[PDB]
Amino acid sequence: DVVMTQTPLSLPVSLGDQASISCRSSQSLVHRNGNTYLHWYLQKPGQSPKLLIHKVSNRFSGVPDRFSGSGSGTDFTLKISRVEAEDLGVYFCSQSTHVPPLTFGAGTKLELKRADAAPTVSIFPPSSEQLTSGGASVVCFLNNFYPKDINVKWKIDGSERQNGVLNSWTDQDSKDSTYSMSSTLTLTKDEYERHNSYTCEATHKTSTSPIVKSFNRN
Amino acid sequence: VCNPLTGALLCSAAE
Amino acid sequence: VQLLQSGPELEKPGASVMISCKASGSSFTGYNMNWVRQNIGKSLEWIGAIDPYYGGTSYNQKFKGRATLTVDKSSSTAYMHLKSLTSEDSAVYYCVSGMEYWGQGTSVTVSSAKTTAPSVYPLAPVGSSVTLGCLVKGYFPEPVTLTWNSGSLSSGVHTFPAVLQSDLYTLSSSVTVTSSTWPSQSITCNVAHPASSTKVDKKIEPR
Ligand SMILES: [Cl-]
Repeated sequence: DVVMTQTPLSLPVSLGDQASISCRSSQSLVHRNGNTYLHWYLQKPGQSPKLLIHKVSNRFSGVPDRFSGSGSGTDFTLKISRVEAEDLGVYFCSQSTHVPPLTFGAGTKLELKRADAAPTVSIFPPSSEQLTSGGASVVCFLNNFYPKDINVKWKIDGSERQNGVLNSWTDQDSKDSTYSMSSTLTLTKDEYERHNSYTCEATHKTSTSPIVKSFNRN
Repeated sequence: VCNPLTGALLCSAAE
Repeated sequence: VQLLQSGPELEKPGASVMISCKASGSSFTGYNMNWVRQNIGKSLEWIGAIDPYYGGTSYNQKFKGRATLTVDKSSSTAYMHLKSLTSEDSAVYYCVSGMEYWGQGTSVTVSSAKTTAPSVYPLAPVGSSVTLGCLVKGYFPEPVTLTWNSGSLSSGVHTFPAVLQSDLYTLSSSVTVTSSTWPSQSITCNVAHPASSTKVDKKIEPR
């Protein structure tokens, strides 16, 4: 199959800035018939994809002319001359030269730029309600941070626990353009009571050292 | 059937 | 040109699913109906396409013999059947007319899970602001709704997408308020899971 390599995975922009998204195919998309079936779609949040550019450089019905596409052979680029708010979302290239199957790039998320912000880290012990049923979940919120990339570890009595972790992440905040993350570590009550120190440890651009919040079970 | 985006998909003529 | 797809599907491993796509606007028999699915991760994978004037099909070999596409011309409706389901098949499935216009998607969840009510747990602490939360653990299927103080607390909230793990979903939500507001005032999460008849208010009490 043709593999479509998209770069970058994530493209932070300020409104009004230029944006360029590149797609490189694993072989030429020039068909023996002389056409290049390389198309671009945008999927806005909570929406289905919509066609923007077809056959490399043709804008689809209704598409604003800030969108343009160019390229040839194995390399293609979508450009937005001046980004508008409605343009944020996930862009995908797709090929239909070598079919079946049609194939797609992984997607490039156009997101908003803002000032770096350290996460607000909050850690929570199990509730007494959960403990009565024999379970014990520890939760860490890492909130309102920028940029998006973050990594979290749980450390119990100074040792990492990897099993039993459930992580989730919000899309970019509609008011402040930050990101947030929740991490839940689930143990049995017996395992929880076997240890005293619980630590949620993050790495983020905003600190060269780890960012930690801890509690003692008591 | 021949559709412009999809080339030879279900379209012998486009080969 | 509008493509209306059928609602969410839940199946056990090894079972089949059948999804529909009702087309309106343009000529039904003028466009091949393509099908594409969107995995967790947002990647897209083309499944196949059908000509509706006479019914010929083309498949991505990955689905050949597992997927079946059909149409009903008398109702401008296309169907996708997929059998021998596994969790790899949990995805949002789109119909797409000539690769030009997309349906709204149909969620397919493949899981061994029976409907299960969440357990709703408060998140209270063990600065200028204080963050509280609620943990909505071990339910099936989606969706859940969560509010704080019956929707009166809207700013400062982060309600995380649910995650399926070990065949049950967990969700959480944080709310941040000024430190002068709690514990003095009341903060309650309101959780509904209609599939299980669940309607729970969990007041967050200081520990
Ligand atoms: Cl080849």
